Amino acid sequence: MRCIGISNRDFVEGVSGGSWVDIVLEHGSCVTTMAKNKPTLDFELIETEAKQPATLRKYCIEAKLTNTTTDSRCPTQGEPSLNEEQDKRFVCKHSMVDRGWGNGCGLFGKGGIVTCAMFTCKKNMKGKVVQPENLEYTIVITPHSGEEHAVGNDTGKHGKEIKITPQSSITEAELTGYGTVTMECSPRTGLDFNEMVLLQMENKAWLVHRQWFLDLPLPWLPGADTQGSNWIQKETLVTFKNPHAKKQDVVVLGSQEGAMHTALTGATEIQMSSGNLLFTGHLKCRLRMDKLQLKGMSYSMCTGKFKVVKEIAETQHGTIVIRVQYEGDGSPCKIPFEIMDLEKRHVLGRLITVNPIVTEKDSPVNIEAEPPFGDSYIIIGVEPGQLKLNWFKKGSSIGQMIETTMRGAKRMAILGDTAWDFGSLGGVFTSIGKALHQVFGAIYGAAFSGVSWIMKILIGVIITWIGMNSRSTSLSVSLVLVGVVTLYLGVMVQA
Amino acid sequence: MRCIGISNRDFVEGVSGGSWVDIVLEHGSCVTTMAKNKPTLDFELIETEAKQPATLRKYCIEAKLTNTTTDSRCPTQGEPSLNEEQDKRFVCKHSMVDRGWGNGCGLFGKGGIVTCAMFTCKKNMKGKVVQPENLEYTIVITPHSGEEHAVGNDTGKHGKEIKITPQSSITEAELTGYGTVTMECSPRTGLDFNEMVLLQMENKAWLVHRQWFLDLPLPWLPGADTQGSNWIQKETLVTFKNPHAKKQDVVVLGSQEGAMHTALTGATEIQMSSGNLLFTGHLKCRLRMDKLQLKGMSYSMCTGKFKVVKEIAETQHGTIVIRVQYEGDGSPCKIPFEIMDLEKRHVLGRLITVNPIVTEKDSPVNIEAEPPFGDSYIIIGVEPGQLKLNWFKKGSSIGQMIETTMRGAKRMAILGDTAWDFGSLGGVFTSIGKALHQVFGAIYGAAFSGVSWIMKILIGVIITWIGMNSRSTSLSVSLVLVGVVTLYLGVMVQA
Amino acid sequence: MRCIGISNRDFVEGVSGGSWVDIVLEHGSCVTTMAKNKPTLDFELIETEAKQPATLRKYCIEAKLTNTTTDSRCPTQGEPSLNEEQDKRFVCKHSMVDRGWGNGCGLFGKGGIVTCAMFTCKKNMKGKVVQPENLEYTIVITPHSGEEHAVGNDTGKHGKEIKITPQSSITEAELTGYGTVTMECSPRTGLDFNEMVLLQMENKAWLVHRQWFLDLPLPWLPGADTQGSNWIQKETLVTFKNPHAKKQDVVVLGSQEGAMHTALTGATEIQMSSGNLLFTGHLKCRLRMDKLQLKGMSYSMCTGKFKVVKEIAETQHGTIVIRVQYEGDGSPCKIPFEIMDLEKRHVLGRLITVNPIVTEKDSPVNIEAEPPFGDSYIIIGVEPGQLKLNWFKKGSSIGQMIETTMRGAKRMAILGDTAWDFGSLGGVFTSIGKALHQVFGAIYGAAFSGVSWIMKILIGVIITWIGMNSRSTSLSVSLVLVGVVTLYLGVMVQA
Amino acid sequence: SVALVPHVGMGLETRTETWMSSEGAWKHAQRIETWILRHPGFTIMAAILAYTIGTTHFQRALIFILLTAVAP
Amino acid sequence: SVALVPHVGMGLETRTETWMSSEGAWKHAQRIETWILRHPGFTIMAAILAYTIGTTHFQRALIFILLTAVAP
Amino acid sequence: SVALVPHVGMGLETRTETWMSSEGAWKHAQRIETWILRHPGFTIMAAILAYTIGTTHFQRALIFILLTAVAP
Ligand SMILES: *[C@@H]1O[C@H](CO)[C@@H](O[C@@H]2O[C@H](CO)[C@@H](O)[C@H](O)[C@H]2NC(C)=O)[C@H](O)[C@H]1NC(C)=O
Ligand SMILES: *[C@@H]1O[C@H](CO)[C@@H](O[C@@H]2O[C@H](CO)[C@@H](O)[C@H](O)[C@H]2NC(C)=O)[C@H](O)[C@H]1NC(C)=O
Ligand SMILES: *[C@@H]1O[C@H](CO)[C@@H](O[C@@H]2O[C@H](CO)[C@@H](O)[C@H](O)[C@H]2NC(C)=O)[C@H](O)[C@H]1NC(C)=O
Ligand SMILES: *[C@@H]1O[C@H](CO)[C@@H](O)[C@H](O)[C@H]1NC(C)=O
Ligand SMILES: *[C@@H]1O[C@H](CO)[C@@H](O)[C@H](O)[C@H]1NC(C)=O
Ligand SMILES: *[C@@H]1O[C@H](CO)[C@@H](O)[C@H](O)[C@H]1NC(C)=O
Repeated sequence: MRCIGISNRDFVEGVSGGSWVDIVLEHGSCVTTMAKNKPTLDFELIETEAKQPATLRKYCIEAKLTNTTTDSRCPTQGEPSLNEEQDKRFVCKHSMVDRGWGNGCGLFGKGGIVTCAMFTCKKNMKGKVVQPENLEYTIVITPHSGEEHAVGNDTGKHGKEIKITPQSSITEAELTGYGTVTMECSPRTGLDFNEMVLLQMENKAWLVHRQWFLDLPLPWLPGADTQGSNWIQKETLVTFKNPHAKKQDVVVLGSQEGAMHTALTGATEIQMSSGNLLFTGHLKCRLRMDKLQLKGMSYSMCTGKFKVVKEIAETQHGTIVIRVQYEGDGSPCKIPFEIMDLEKRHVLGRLITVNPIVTEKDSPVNIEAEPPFGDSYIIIGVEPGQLKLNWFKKGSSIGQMIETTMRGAKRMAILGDTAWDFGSLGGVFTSIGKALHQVFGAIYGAAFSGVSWIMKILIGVIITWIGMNSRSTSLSVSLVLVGVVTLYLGVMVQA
Repeated sequence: MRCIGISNRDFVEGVSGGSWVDIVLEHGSCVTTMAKNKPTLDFELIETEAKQPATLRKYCIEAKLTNTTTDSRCPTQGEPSLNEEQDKRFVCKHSMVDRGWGNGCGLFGKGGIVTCAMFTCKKNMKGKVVQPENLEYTIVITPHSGEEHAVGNDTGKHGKEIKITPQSSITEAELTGYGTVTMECSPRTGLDFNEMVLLQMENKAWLVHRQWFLDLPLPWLPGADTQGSNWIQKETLVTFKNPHAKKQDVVVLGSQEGAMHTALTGATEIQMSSGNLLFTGHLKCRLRMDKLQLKGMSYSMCTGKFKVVKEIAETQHGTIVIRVQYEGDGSPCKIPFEIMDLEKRHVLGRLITVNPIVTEKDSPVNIEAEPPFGDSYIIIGVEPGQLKLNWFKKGSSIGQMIETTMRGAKRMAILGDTAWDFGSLGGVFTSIGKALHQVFGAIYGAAFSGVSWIMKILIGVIITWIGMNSRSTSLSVSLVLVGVVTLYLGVMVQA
Repeated sequence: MRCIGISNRDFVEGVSGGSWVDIVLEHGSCVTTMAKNKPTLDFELIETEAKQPATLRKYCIEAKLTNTTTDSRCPTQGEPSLNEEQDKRFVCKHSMVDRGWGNGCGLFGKGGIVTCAMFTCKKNMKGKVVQPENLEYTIVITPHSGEEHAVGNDTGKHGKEIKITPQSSITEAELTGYGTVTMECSPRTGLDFNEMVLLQMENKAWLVHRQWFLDLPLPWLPGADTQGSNWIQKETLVTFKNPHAKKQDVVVLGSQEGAMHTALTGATEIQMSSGNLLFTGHLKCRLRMDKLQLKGMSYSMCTGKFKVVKEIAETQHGTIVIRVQYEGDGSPCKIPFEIMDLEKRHVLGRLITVNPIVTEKDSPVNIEAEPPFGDSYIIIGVEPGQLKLNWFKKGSSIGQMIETTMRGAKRMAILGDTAWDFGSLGGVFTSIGKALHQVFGAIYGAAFSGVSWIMKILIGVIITWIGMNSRSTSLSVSLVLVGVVTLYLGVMVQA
Repeated sequence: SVALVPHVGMGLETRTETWMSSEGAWKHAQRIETWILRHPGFTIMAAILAYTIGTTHFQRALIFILLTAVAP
Repeated sequence: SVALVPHVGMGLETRTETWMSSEGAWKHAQRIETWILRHPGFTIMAAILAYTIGTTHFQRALIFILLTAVAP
Repeated sequence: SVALVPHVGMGLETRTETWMSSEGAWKHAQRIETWILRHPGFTIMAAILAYTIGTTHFQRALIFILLTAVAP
């Protein structure tokens, strides 16, 4: 149901409080929502788009020098002059050559020389900018009770494709047969534009930092600049050959395109072709599950004779997916699915595809559920022909909650304080857990901003060594949040 | 002749060594040369001229802004782009104005703005450098002939005008009746060109130096620049007006014709109207008197009845001059002129018109001589019909060596080490004092440059106060050559 | 509404007993006034006119010299005098030259000389003066009526112009709707004319200190004058040249325009080519708002179905302005505007455009309010189509307190004691603190006068340094009130 | 001349910016360092004289700054 | 050039991978050890200079790592 | 402006009189004296601050003259 097979799956339960729950969803990840009722859903952000951009600054990549001129002058009688120096297409400089009777002036000294060359651009790198409004996110809400061939296909229409703008609202979204799901999303706090530049080279694009983009040594040009002749920082792409104390010359440096692909080691690629399509970043959704029906109530149970047509197929996170086919008489009907033990006295195991249902008898139907660690049996149908299928979920332990702790710690590594928004108004653990994080995130910000993979590990080892050999029990304040956390974040960066 | 009546006339008594003496002559002053034979001559430097100057840097004095265009940019997206920024005739500024909905935007913030106006110069100023070659001094020599109505007149053709160049040589000057003079002159060492610039305003001209003229706050342009539109330092003659946060405007900062006459307080004015006529400075000559006849030697002595036709007038420096007329036969003859004391015992004083002579005629003659500091008879004939003329000279006993001392100190204040060039190669007592005076003038000259009238007096009081309150006999070296000499050079400065 | 996006806004909240609040409005700023149940108003002084000026003193910028006469005498025969020396449009100087027999004089000394030249102005600079009487102020009164084309719109009939003249400074404003408003302005205690001079050059004008104007070294002439024949200090723009103690001469010093533009640094520019329109200075106003109704009370609430026609668009000083359109029934009605949050909804956010009403249904209405410093939700409609919009606001937590402190400290650094007239009758605290600010302003004045950017910082660090070394807890004085205050003011000098 | 006495500390200042501001707000600090960088001998000699007069270091630095500032 | 300022610690980083990670994460270490392999003499000299100053054994290894890594 | 750096100590002086001596040789001290006669508060403050610093009787007067001379 567009959720099985994705490595990042992020089960969230509990629609407590009223009937809302905060979910945060990014592009690589999916989200599966469950409740006591109110059938289980699969949310995936699929697309970000910036509608109309406006260009900020235009850099040049490779250029061309023509009309090379020069003019020299006799010693101590000032600087030379040349009519092309009055124009700003022409890159110029002054230098000192040797002059004497051999050059045809006299006086045997160190003379002045000028050199000019017309700086014509021929490859252009332009970086655009957008405002946080008119920038929409496209999300896919696909429900469970999987029909024919819908387990993880992006192809096909098995859910809605509603869009969220900051012009928008509660964002009603009706599901056919189910109720109506609403999300009050926050597209402004999500990626934090106005420090973003949508950079565009020839056929590629990146999402770069704004002040990184403006501090870039290359000949630039305003975004409002028609007739792109008046390039500004032209001396960063030409260079002047004055080998001996004789005449100087101009040469171009060459294509900085491959030299920019090393500048971008750490920028996320977006695609600026037929639209500004971003496929990075997250979105904080306020999920509301007030009006949701189960689609399968007011039916009868089956009369038996199922037939497993696709096998048991354990998903990672341990959420097995079986596919059975019903043969019988009453075709719209509820599937008798249970997960119990060997001698069937206890029900152990949880059902994720809640209220499974056969519709249109000559079509298989696939069910997802969660076994416990060890032996657990799957009971499909009633007594004349039911299926009692073994499954051994590979024995885990405390290991599942150390994987949950590493997964939530990784979510706090990518998302700073938005990672505290999987809960439902936690108060005395959550509402302060944001706050004490935001104090520590602005201090971890601008103290490790600009350093790399290696330097965070180095400062981590240093600041845990000067705390490990400390006194007055500043060992804790210099290890448990400053040393070990910067080593962990040191080995989780460069995503 | 030509030098009686001009103040600060110098008297140099010497022919020693060969038959040469070193003299240094300025434009304001004059030099009188005497010996035991070798008749007394008068020297006046009347003219320095630079022949072919090469311009160095041109400065805009008064300008005019034309075609003011502005372009504004709505906030958070870029810089403004205006097509006249590409031409360096246009002066440009990026400022930042307030923009909101009320002035045609979509966001409330602080957007960019440019303003541009075409900088047109409309009155100039040009400084021209010359070489130490191709400059020609003009110097007038005139002998004490005692010619009738030749005392102090600049007009009239009484002396030989000779013109010296550094292309020249021994430079013979055959002045009739007396022989020839040769003047080994050093014009390359006199005023130290390749450091000064011949500045030129509208109708005046000064003599300023390079590292004052090059660093001027006016907009300039190179000397080798036809079509003088590309002014370089244009932002120091316009100003930009962004009063609250609304539109900015350009205005010309005004006219610096009378502003730069304040900057020239300390510069000597020259005359660049028809030729580069410098009437300031000095030059060092070596007069060689080895071929000077006396014009009156081998004339028989006179025989009586002279007649005074102009009264004895006392000059400054206490050297009287009388014009007498001769009646009697043997008209080419000498004159029995002698100044004796009362009682007519000793011949006192000294003649400056050495070998007075009645030149062939019944035309008057002029005689200059100095009396001693009391009463004296002046006797202008032989015994039947003499002329006894009483004369009294004021002061002239112990005030003469202090006037000579402080005019020698003023001579060492105006000139540098060159003031050690009135002597005829004293050797171990003159040629070492020039070296000590030029290393002391190099240590003293590296300091105290850029300071004025007041500041040298203040530093003289400070160094004198350190010297009067020191120990280890650094009192003397801290005031007798540094403390008091700085006070004296601070009084005698600003000539 | 006339106020939005100006970056110097100065919100005023509250009113004092009898409904008046005491404000000080300037030319840069525009004050927003908010009361409890009274409409919020927007005020700005836009024009200060000096109605009829009387010229005080005329200086000359450039002049010319004709009719040069020179007269010399003998050395002992006194001192020259010719009848151009008693005529007070000639400029004259006594100098002293060398005389002798070559000058046709006799006696060989230094004789006096005079040089006279006719002074004739050809560029003027008129300093006019006005009295505090007939000094007319113009203030526009623009209410926060949510109305199309109004927010930063400084044209049209969105406000009401009142005119404060010092003989009648009450002039209540009857505006349509909202009642009336009276202003008790005190224009005599403002900028303090009779000590300020409206200076005027050719096409520019400044506003200069009067005692500064009366001691400029430049040839002046009284204001009530017709013929230019009694220029007083003519020697400040001519110079006399006596080189070599030969003849002397006299020349003009040049056009003093740009030098005067360097003198006029720090003076505020006004314009007086047409009118005498000043655009600087403040005006203290007492705002009595008693007969000020709300225009839309006892209207009913809207039924719903709003739509946004222009988006949220946060202003500097942290407020937002939305423009909405209404479709529905019962067109004179109240917008149900609120700034809430998500679930268990609290009211967080103040409304600035108080009581927004719909009039003329097919025309938009732009509402202004302010959120808190995080996530906030704007709610406009009521039961169907409730127009809930997200908005995020950055910073604005403790940095708002330091920005308020820097607005009060800059406002206290520009205005004097008048900065205490920005609040509504504090009673003992505003009066006592203002009186202490008049004592400290009168002792800080008659000190630090004629003292620039740099010298206040130097004189502040050398009083902070001797504050830190002093004892008896004078350290808490010489650092606090005179040490770092003069550093802060010295940074804020040259506004 | 008239280009001196430049109307700085006269009061009369509002938040409207003045005639030649951010052009004359740093011109003394630019001509003083052009003058230092083209007359080093008086700065050295003023450092010796400033080091001689003055017991404490603060008045030595004060006399150095003031002696370097009185000369143009 | 623009081969420097490599956009590393700029924030902005999400769960999806960057432009060239696992192609630019170990290039600095392989570069600064290839430089050691071509230049042993500065490593010996930085061991000696790191050993003279640096009283403790943590200052010695810290100054050695810093002086070794600061020479590209 | 251009009216400063007034070409005062440059060498180059002869016996011939310069451009504006006897009008540019006393106007600096006259400008200072009329400045004191228009602004008498900075003279008292410079006297108190010059008396507080300078623990001899000479550098009190030196700091007083220099502080009086740097303010125009
Ligand atoms: C994802 O859903 C699409 C849409 O149903 C599936 O495409 C169908 O595949 C069956 C397989 O035989 C065809 O009979 C249908 O005609 C297809 N429908 C179309 C093309 O609209 C697709 O197979 C699903 N993905 C997977 C992996 O099963
Ligand atoms: C300077 O010399 C000139 C030239 O000898 C003198 O002019 C002569 O004056 C006499 C008597 O006045 C005339 O008879 C001559 O004809 C003049 N000569 C010329 C060429 O004009 C002049 O008088 C002298 N000036 C003085 C002594 O002051
Ligand atoms: C400022 O307000 C005036 C009127 O109050 C606006 O002028 C009107 O503009 C509309 C166009 O939207 C015209 O249809 C009207 O005829 C105009 N009325 C006039 C000229 O009296 C003006 O557009 C507003 N300006 C801004 C920037 O909002
Ligand atoms: C550059 O040289 C070409 C030579 O073909 C000439 O046609 C062109 O005008 C030149 N460009 C300029 C700007 O002069
Ligand atoms: C300046 O303006 C005039 C007319 O106003 C125009 O003819 C001329 O082309 C302009 N100059 C430039 C360089 O555009
Ligand atoms: C000044 O010279 C002019 C020139 O013709 C003439 O009017 C007269 O000689 C003089 N005028 C005076 C002194 O008023």
